[PDB]
Amino acid sequence: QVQLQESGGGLVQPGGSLRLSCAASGRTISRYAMSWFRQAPGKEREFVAVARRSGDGAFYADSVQGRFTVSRDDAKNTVYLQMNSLKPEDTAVYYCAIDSDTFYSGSYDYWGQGTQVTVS
Amino acid sequence: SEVQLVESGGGLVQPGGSLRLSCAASGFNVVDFSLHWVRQAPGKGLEWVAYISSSSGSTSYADSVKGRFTISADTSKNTAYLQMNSLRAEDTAVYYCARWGYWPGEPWWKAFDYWGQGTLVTVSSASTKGPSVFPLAPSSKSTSGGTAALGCLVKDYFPEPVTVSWNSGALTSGVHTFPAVLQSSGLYSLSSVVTVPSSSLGTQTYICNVNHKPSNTKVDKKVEPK
Amino acid sequence: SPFYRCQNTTSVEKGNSAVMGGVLFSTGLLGNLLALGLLARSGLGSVFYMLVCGLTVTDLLGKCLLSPVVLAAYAQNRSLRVLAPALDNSLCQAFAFFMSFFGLSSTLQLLAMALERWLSLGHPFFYRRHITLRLGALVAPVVSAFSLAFCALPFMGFGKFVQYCPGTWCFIQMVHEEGSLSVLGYSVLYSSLMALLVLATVLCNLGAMRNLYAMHRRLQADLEDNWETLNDNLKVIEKADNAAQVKDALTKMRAAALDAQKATPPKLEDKSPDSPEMKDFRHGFDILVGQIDDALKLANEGKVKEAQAAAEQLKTTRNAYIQKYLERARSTLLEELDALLLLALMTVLFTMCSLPVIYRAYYGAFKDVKEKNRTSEEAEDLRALRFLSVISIVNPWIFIIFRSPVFRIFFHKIF
Amino acid sequence: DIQMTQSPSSLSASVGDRVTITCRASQSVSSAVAWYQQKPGKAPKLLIYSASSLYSGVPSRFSGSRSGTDFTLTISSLQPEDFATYYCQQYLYYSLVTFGQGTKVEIKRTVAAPSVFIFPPSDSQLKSGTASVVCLLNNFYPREAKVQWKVDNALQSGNSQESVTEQDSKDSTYSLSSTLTLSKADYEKHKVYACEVTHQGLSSPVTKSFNR
Ligand SMILES: Cc1cc(OC[C@@H]2CN(C)c3ccccc3O2)cc(C)c1C(=O)Nc1ccc(Cl)c(CC(=O)O)c1
Repeated sequence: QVQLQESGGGLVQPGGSLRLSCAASGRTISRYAMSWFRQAPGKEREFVAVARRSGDGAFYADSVQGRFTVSRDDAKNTVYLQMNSLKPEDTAVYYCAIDSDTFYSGSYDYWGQGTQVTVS
Repeated sequence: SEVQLVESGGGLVQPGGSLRLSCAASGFNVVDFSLHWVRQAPGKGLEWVAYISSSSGSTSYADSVKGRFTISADTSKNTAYLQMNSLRAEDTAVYYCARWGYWPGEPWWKAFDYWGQGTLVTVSSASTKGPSVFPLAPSSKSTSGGTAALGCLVKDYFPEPVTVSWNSGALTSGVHTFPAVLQSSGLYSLSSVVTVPSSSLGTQTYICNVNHKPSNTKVDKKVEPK
Repeated sequence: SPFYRCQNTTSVEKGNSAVMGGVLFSTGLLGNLLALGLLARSGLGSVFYMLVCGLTVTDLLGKCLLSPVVLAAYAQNRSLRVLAPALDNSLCQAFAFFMSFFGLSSTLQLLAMALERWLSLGHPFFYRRHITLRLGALVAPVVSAFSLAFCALPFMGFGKFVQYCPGTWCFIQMVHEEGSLSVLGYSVLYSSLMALLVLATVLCNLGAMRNLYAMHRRLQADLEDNWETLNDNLKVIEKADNAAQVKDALTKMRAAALDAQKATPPKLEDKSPDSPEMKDFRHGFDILVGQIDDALKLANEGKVKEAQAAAEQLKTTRNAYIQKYLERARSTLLEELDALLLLALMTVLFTMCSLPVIYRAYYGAFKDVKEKNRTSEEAEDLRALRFLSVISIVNPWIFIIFRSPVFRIFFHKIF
Repeated sequence: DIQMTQSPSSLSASVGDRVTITCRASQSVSSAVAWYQQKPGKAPKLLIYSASSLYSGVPSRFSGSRSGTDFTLTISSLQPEDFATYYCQQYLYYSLVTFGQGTKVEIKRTVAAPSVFIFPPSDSQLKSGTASVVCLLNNFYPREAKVQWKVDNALQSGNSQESVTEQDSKDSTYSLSSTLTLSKADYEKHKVYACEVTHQGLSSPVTKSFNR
């Protein structure tokens, strides 16, 4: 049971920052990779960022370049998404998902519940 | 002169045949430098074959090639020879010859400072054949806008290589020519595809041209919407 | 006279009724003569041993000026001013000044010993480019000049010498002056300087104790393990004649030889490149590896196995080329260990026979009960003075005992 | 005959950063380790010999270090002309020479998504021999993908001719072509054909299907 518990802030202002946290429920992160997603009404669940195994780096989508930072801590077995220089159009429910393949193929069968973020 | 190791003796031979690889070194004496043979599989790592020293006349072989490979050298011709007598399937590769110095001093610590370009060795129980060309019509069931796909597939030709072009090279926007694969029959297949804006599935017919030099084959195929 | 009651007191029976300084003086005199002769005969008269001989000469010339006068004053039953016409205490001040001067000079000489030992062991370049034999020889005169300049304060300034009981024991004043600018100044400064020099000596000795351990660990990890690997492989190859273990055992020997070719002896560390003493090392290992190569190629390329001419030639190579450097390196390390072990005990003695005077001088500086003969406690000055005295009689005898080879190496090997 | 274990197999890096590769020997080969650089289709070249020394002509961005049995190759300023394959080799005796597996360095890029297409077999293919069905992924990044075939809710573990293009010189994506060439009898024995493509930067697989 990989229950990725997520937490973060609700209200923010333009130019501000935020720290989203995603923690596992008893499964090591050194095996799989982590992914962040955005869901908004009238749109689709766009890809945001992926954190791979240590020594391999991390990757980001085309909408959060130079503005989102993903950090990984194996001691706490958790991941952090730092958002800086925000904009009013980022208001959405953020989701944290995990993989199932050690060769990095997308099998996102474990999803976070989501955190609402409203920005004005 | 330059330390160049020019090779000869390469081609297609039947399984169970014999071949004579010749490595000729330039700029230095074969007696003064040990000579080794290194082979590389297509798209794999490196592998060392055999060792010859002409001053002591001492030979050594790898585990796989010993008893079937014979290394020799002649100082009058300044040449090294490798004789292959029992060729199995797992021997198609690129071969080259490298040099090494003698203990003690600087020349021993530098291991493989010079190599050879290599020659191709291929073993197969297959003969020359011509390819068959088939088109790939776009699916007329459900198509989107700006994402029509075309392509042609050439199959069952021998030996490598074959040349496939799209409209005599005029259309080179989104062309993908995939590298040839080896079938269980012993021949090769290839596919060349392209993506085009969907003006009602493109509403046009294209031409792809395939030419094979050993069988002297030239086929032009017309692709049309389904 | 509330404090220091015994002053210009004729009766010298207050302190003690005993005679034990003559045997101490004779023991010190005989021991110093023995040490001086033994050191000046076998050594034709090493900067470290020059420092040791100078320090023993100073100690011998010091104790013989101050023990007979105390003995004579105690024998005549006259105090330090009644036995001779020394008007206005012309002898008490001389006694105190000479005692303080000799103690200061001895402590500075020990500090110089530890300092130049640490410098010689630590930085060979600075030691070989700066320190000469003249500078090591001339430690004593400049030290004595500084000590007399420091202790000549009361002549050109204000400094109080007083007599503690019994009739003859003169030293600097510490307690119960009720405060003066020029009285507690020297009483604090003396112990402060003593503690500073003692701590500097201990710091130098602690640095020299670790530098040599680093050197020994370097040599043990760099030469002896490779030597043992060569020996063990050369023993293993003989006891079997299979065609498989010979080649990989020989290449293990080659790896060990290539590792050992890079090591270095201590003294040749001074000039490693282009050294004939290192060139012969490299040449011997070149010959050994060439013999291993001849054994590998000619013998065991084919499955023929002689290997024994090669093994015996390698044994001859080992026993004829390499053992000299290992033996001389081990001898040098043992010599250096013995030298620092000699110095450490002298440092320990000097330090641990100087605490009572220091803490008494500080006891009388910032703590003020201002009472004399409190439960008959005035023997602290006596103990401090007698310990500063007894430093002299036990300094050369430990050197003589440590230089005797009857047991100096048996305990070193066993423990 | 001493192994040289190398890792990682392939790494993605940007331009200007520093990368490190580790080679581990099975036993003490002392200080005889060499590094080789090879582009696809050319002979290997020597970079660092004696496990620390720089070969003549090799640029100073490459450094070698030895720590007991471990050996490290380090590139400080990753120039664009340094995307190649790297091997480590140990040499102790003339018959004791052994190379490593190798590693490959590629270019860092933002995540993209594959465009999935399917094709029906042509009339000549179904009338003259075995029929081939092609599934196409146009452009995606990174080089990880999973392509599955499906006929009438039955998995296809029999045929597969997947060929992967190398890194494109324009958009740095990797294209794939999966071919399923089975027979004519199997082609006219079934009706529905479907693909199923999963990628790292997708929240759902893409399915392209057609019936005949
Ligand atoms: C006065 C005396 C001075 C003396 O060194 C002379 C100088 C100054 N000092 C103290 C000193 C210190 C270090 C190095 C050189 C030195 O040079 C060495 C002795 C041995 C005695 C001496 O004679 N003691 C002594 C110690 C203990 C006793 Cl129970 C007695 C007899 C007694 O008190 O009845 C005498």
